[PDB]
Amino acid sequence: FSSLPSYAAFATAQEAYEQAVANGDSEVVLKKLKKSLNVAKSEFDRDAAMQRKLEKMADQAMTQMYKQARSEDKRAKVTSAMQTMLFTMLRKLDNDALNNIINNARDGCVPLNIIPLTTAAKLMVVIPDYNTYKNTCDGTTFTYASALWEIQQVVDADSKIVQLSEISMDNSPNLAWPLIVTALRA
Amino acid sequence: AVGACVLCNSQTSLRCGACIRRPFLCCKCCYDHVISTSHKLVLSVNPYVCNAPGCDVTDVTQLYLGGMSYYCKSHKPPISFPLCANGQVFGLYKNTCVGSDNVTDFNAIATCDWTNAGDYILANTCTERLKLFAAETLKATEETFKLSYGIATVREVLSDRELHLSWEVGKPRPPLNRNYVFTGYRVTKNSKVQIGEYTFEKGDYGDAVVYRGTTTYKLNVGDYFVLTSHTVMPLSAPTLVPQEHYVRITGLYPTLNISDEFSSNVANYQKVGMQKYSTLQGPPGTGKSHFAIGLALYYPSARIVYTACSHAAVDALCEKALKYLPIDKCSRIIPARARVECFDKFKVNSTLEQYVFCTVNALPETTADIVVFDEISMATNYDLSVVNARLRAKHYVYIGDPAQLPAPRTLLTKGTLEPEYFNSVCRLMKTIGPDMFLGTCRRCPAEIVDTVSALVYDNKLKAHKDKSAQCFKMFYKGVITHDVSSAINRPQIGVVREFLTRNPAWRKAVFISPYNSQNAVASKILGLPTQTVDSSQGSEYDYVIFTQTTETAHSCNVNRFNVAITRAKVGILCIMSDRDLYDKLQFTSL
Amino acid sequence: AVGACVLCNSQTSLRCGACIRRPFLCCKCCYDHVISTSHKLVLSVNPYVCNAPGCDVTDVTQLYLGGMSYYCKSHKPPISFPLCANGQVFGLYKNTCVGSDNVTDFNAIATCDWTNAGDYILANTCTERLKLFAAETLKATEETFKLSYGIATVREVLSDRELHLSWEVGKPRPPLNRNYVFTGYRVTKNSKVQIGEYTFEKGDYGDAVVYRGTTTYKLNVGDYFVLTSHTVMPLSAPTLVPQEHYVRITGLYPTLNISDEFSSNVANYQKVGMQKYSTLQGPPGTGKSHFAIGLALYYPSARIVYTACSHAAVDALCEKALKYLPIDKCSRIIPARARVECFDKFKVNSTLEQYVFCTVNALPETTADIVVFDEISMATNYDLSVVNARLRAKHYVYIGDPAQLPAPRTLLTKGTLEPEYFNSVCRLMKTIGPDMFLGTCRRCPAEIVDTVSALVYDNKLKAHKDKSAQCFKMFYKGVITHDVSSAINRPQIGVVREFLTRNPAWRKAVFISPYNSQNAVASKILGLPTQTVDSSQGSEYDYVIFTQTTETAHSCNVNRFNVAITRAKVGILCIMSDRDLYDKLQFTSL
Amino acid sequence: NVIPTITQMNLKYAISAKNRARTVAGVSICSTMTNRQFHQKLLKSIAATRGATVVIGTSKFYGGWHNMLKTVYSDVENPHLMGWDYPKCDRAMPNMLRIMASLVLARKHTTCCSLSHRFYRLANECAQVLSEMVMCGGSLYVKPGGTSSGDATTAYANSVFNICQAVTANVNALLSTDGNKIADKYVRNLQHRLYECLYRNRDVDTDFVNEFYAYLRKHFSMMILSDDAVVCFNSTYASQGLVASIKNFKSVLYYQNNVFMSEAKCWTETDLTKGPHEFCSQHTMLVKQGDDYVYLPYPDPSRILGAGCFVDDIVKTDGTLMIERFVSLAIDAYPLTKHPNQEYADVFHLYLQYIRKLHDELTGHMLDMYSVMLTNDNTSRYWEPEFYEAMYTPHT
RNA sequence: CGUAGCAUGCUACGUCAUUCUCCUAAGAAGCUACCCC
RNA sequence: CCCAUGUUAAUAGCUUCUUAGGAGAAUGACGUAGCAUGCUACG
Ligand SMILES: Nc1ncnc2c1ncn2[C@@H]1O[C@H](COP(=O)(O)OP(=O)(O)O)[C@@H](O)[C@H]1O
Ligand SMILES: Nc1ncnc2c1ncn2[C@@H]1O[C@H](COP(=O)(O)OP(=O)(O)O)[C@@H](O)[C@H]1O
Ligand SMILES: [Mg+2]
Ligand SMILES: [Mg+2]
Ligand SMILES: [Zn+2]
Ligand SMILES: [Zn+2]
Ligand SMILES: [Zn+2]
Ligand SMILES: [Zn+2]
Ligand SMILES: [Zn+2]
Ligand SMILES: [Zn+2]
Repeated sequence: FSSLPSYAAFATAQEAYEQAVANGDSEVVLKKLKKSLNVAKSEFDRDAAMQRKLEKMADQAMTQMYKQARSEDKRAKVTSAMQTMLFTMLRKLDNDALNNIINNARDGCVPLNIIPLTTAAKLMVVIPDYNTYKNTCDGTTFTYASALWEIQQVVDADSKIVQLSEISMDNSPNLAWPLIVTALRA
Repeated sequence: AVGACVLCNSQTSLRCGACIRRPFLCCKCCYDHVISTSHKLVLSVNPYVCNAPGCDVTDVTQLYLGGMSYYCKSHKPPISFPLCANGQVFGLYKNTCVGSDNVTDFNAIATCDWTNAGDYILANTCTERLKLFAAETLKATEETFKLSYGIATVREVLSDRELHLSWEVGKPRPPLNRNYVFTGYRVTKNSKVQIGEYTFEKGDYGDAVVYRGTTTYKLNVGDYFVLTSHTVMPLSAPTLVPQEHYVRITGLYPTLNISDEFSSNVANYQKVGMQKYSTLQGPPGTGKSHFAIGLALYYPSARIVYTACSHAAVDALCEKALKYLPIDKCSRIIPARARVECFDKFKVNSTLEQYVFCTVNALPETTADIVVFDEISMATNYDLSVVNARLRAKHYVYIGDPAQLPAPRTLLTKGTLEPEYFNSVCRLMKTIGPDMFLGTCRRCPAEIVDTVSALVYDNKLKAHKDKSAQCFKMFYKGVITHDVSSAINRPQIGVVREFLTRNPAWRKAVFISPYNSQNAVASKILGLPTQTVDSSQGSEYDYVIFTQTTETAHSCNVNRFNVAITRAKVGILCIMSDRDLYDKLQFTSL
Repeated sequence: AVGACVLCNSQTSLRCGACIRRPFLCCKCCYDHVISTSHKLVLSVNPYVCNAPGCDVTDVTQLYLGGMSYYCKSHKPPISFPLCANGQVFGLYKNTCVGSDNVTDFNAIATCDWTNAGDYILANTCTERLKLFAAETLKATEETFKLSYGIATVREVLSDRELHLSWEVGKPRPPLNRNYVFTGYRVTKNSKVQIGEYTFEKGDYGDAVVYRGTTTYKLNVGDYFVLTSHTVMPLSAPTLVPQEHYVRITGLYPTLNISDEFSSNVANYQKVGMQKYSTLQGPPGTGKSHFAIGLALYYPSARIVYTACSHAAVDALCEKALKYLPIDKCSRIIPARARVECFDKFKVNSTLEQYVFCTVNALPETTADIVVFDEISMATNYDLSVVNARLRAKHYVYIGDPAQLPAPRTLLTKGTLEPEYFNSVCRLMKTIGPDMFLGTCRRCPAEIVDTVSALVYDNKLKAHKDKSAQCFKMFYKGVITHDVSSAINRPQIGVVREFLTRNPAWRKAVFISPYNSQNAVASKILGLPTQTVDSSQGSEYDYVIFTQTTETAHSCNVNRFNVAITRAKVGILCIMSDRDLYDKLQFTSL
Repeated sequence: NVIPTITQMNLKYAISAKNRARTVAGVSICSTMTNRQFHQKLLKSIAATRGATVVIGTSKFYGGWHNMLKTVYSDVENPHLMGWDYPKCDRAMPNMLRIMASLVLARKHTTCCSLSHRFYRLANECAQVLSEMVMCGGSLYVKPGGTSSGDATTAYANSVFNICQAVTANVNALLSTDGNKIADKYVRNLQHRLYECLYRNRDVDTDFVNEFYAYLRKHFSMMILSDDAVVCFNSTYASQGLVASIKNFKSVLYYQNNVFMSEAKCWTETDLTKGPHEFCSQHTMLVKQGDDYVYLPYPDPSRILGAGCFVDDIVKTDGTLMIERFVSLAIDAYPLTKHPNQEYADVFHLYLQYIRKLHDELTGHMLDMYSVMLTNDNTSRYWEPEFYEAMYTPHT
């Protein structure tokens, strides 16, 4: 704006016109300097409007560039997090029995609903009340999915460990119900 | 994608895209770099190209930002801002880019093609970030030069293992050795699938190639092999961690009275316990590697990673450890490929063990105690950055000798490298002196060490041995073959095979000739165990048969000859070609 | 940021920024404060400065609001409103700011520099909010005075633990003791990183400093240590919770027939159960701390937090509890730093236990039952506010004696503090009398308590003991050293080391001299367990060796001498300096 | 390809009239990001066409309810309004009808994609909506069927299912008549051709399908919002049995939806000057606006008070922040003004007086907190009934 | 009477400032339908 | 001349507010073309 020479031309037109008015210059010279003041004001105003629109455009584009940089920086973070989750879930895979059943399959395609059922090392039974607990995992060992499981832990709703000797019919109401019982494959 | 400038470490989002390695640059640094060199392509979060589809103008000196895109002057929108302006180039964090006056070194590093010795000495006297960037772009240039090799189309299949090949004319044929791999292609007008990874060896007789493939597909005439290139990944860790002296030994627990032979090294063990990192320089065969073994013994409560640049060097380190260190804490990690023969006596590929041995490139990302880098002269700043990025540790020892032969640096061809610019650690050794220093040869007899004290080593050795009269010289020339630019001397091999009987104690001698093709040839005619000079330098043998093939710049370098001869534990017969080199040492005449 | 006025508790958003502690102020109060004192900087939600960039005028008496910013008269916009106007200063909630006439006390508190006794007595007779504000700004002034200490640059490293230092001239050198910490700096033309936190001790011989560092970095010549200051955080809770008498005991369940020795204290236990808070004043060694132990026994169903200002005082409380209370419900919480030696016999750092012992500053934010504050005289209103902010409880007991030595108050140097202005609780004790009172010494023999009844205590003690003939006096002067303005008397230490044998029962005696440097010196020459007088006052010993170093205003205060002598369970030898103080007590002559 | 897709099940937190927990199934972005792309053109063409049977996207404001209720009465003979309600609609819907909905909603792709592309889109919809893995509180279960309430095409798939049940009830009612009692000789021929086109004819018969669909839109004019239906069925035809009464819908829901729609929750209005009893949970009443009579939708006048007194977030308790919330509630509850009952009518004046008091106390607090009132305060129309009455006028 | 020049007034077009209206995009906050009776 | 201390979905509708762009209108300043009137030089 003020850095442009059009502002300087406006300033010198103003100076010349003010000097002519102070000196009481003739009407023809005063009209010529009024024309100079007008054309300087118009040119400088055009320059100022163009400069303002230029600054608006530049700070719109830098805003867009900040937004795109943030987007491309979030994409890389999500890709890294997704690869981390996939490789950790790979690390948890029980690569002996799972590989055995896959190499035992027809084309190597086993339905997903039997991938845990034959390879999962941990079995979380969830039991809503004592009447079911008597008929599903009574004792320290029970049979489910044609394999023998042994109780390792029994927790209640608020995750406070309950020993297996406290699950009795008379002691049933005092327990915090459904009991997540975690067992291991044997 | 934002980051830090590789010249002033300011926040920025520009990348000078004309560079092969594509480094970040601050705004002021990017302007000073694109104003001077021919680098005229800047990548912001989206590339600076004329977004008008009917244009191809990429130079950042004339591109104008309009709306939300960029245009040349011809497609300039009514409202537009010039990018290259008032000493800067428009980009993110424009107001906080502190400029730097070090743009000349960065221009010279990113512009030069790594051919003359000036580029390398510029790559070792610059700042830390410039050190890393120069090493990374040097590795990238090596990879791209590897990419420019020819394509090997077969002509016929000689046997199930023997193949007859022909390389495409117009591009130089890569030499045949175990390092270079190829991917095969089967063109049947469709289905150009990778048929396997093949490693090639020159045959015993005739223009024949013995191939070893990952796959077992039968080769046909139409299959052609193309060399594979490895994408060099960027590095972050500094070349040297900042030294921080400690008042007392930390992270270590010394053991009283470890042994009697390690008596003179106790003070140096305490010094290594003191400093954060330390350097040990000594003449060859002076216990530098065995010092690291005694260092492991002196601090038995330290999970030590021995790592080395070479392969047989780390294997010899494993052998020395098995000689001294208790076996059942040592492991030797080999890579997944492992196309070269490793040392199979420790529990292979056991990262969790206490005494872990590895090559630099195969190091696993781990925490550790004191880590010993072996043969620093063989390694470049890429290797030091890798070992300092993958192994986070509480003590670093760097052992090696500047007088030995350095890394190959295949790009370098004109001029010779001074020792002190081999890498950062060798510069440390030749600037302020080694932190520990021990020179007296416990390896070689008196005559060989006397000759090597008349050689490049200005006479300083005081070796504790006597003349065993087991050092022999020859002079005859021999014939050159120039197989793949790796010469083979058949009559010299024939004379060695002739000798071979008159002194039966040399039937267990080990063959030494750099010349990998001649090294492979020696495995057939006489069948002695053999080793090239570069994969040597860290092992030793009782009897050594050294054969100088050609009077070239390669096998007449004084460092290479010295490191070839000084592996002789009890004796060496060297058959020489150069009159001056043969006359410069004092063995028997023959 | 809105809040409540610290003078009238009206809603407001002004902060008189010239104050070091930056308190909130209502509009009328802010005008009355900036019109009188030199406080001419008011912070609203944005600071009242001339927002014209070419100006620096900050006084609120002449600033005019225009548009959405503020300007001076020179950059005044065409439309502007004067801020300081018609008895108010413009700010939020302008119509609901009820003024206050207490602005004189607030002016005097926030203006005075905490040097004369008038400021302190103004800090204890004002309102509650003014009490809190005065204590907080006093702590802030102490911190800023701590910040004005010198910088210790080393000259050479004597040993792995011994260092030779030099303090920067022009600022007074801080004294060397365990409380003051330093941060080290390594200036190598770059990378001014905190190299560690170091605590310094004066050496046994010579101008030497023994340093103990968190880090193990080896010191070099260029490293310099700078004292660290703690940012004093604002407090909210009142100094004293409002008393509310109860008709019957609530939150407690008394136990019949607790013991026979606690028989006379049953009524006081019931009184503590009755009131919300209560105060117990008694002469030293009259069971005041042991009363709290019997109080814990009398209400075994009460989660009791014992807290104390000192460290060895709370340790002696722990020891008394272990003597009487059952052990496996008591814990002793030490801070994360814990640079001073604590008492390690209870389960350390167990907040969840029933009988929790702690220092005031290390208290955890918790609910509790009846909480016993020990040695209230040692604590200031900041401590009472802290203990009343972190521990929410149903009964409060404050036990301690106004006659003992108060908090140090290092800022105070001219004039002497009357006892009744020590803090709020001591003012409560000396205004309306203690809620419980018991005077008869169960600690000291007859002669010492008779002397202390001839001392500051106007004769009231009726101690139940007889003259054990174990109280001894000396008169000789000794030599002064003035190490760090903490004097050491080497010949007096030598005479004590001389004595030491003629009466072997004093080889388990405990050394008493305030004089922390002399206390550290006593640990070397004769090796007796030692304790300064201030970290005393709550513990007791069978034989006490007390050494008066210098006839200064510090170690001749009658309170300090009384609290030093009255720790003698069976006997004390005091070597005196002042003729009048020595003649004022009746021990053996020697 | 096929992308199996976990969908989480969360519990909705919103005001409701009965204590059973409501669950909403959040479908993973891997399925939404393609279902939107495949279906968006149709799902925007349906929600931008006014005056059809699937009225989704016809605003109930701006005289839009009266246009709905006049495009229902599409010149039927002796109208009676009927409404049904599928019990457990989004859980007991058989898998076959979900496949049917996803086919009729994907018949438009006759040109853009090939056949196998359409089939793999059908398999992806039936693996990411119909029979998927439901993550229900830290555990993957298998959902046996029934549409999840959270995919891209939920309300429109339910609309297609609803029209399928309506037409199936009509087909059953037209077939199951005695045949010799159907005196209207055109209708008997229609039944005799309906049986042939159903069972004795393997390929389509577009002449007869067009004739029967014209029959349905002449005597069974319908209005659908995803399961909320209003039917304007001719009374004489229902009494004779030539059109689906309620009992036919009970039978059709019995043998096709596997539930029992008890006749205590499907209403029938024998008049028209009172409108449908309950459509879209907003009752309908006939008011006099300007010079003419228009239908107005008014909500259950207790739900508005329940939305006022209870707020799901504690910052909405403050009141003076939320005037732009009571404005919306008053807009929704304005038609209670003209209800003949008075205690209903007082709710709108309660909200008006409460907005006025809220703004009075807001300017009180913004005159105490600052020192100057707001400059351009434009809340003087929210407490005037003229704004809310303009909200239900046919101009815009 | 005409040409050239000057002054004044009146129309057409361009630049700037202010106001008003409409739409399109983007964003933020909220409600209802949904869910159950 | 010095001594205490660190804890919760999809779709749809609607209301309000902000920003950006476009279009149109109105008023005013300023500038270039056209029209008219008047003054001067020349024919
Ligand atoms: N103090 C010693 N006593 C006995 N043998 C030694 C001693 N010092 C070194 N040696 C021998 O010298 C050899 C030097 O080996 P090494 O350190 O591998 O040499 P370089 O470092 O040159 O490769 C070792 O094999 C070791 O047996
Ligand atoms: N009734 C009593 N019977 C026996 N000993 C008592 C009795 N009262 C007090 N004492 C003894 O007097 C000492 C006073 O200790 P303490 O309360 O710590 O004194 P102070 O409060 O002055 O620090 C206790 O150690 C206790 O053994
Ligand atoms: Mg070695
Ligand atoms: Mg006490
Ligand atoms: Zn570049
Ligand atoms: Zn830079
Ligand atoms: Zn272009
Ligand atoms: Zn102030
Ligand atoms: Zn006030
Ligand atoms: Zn100013």
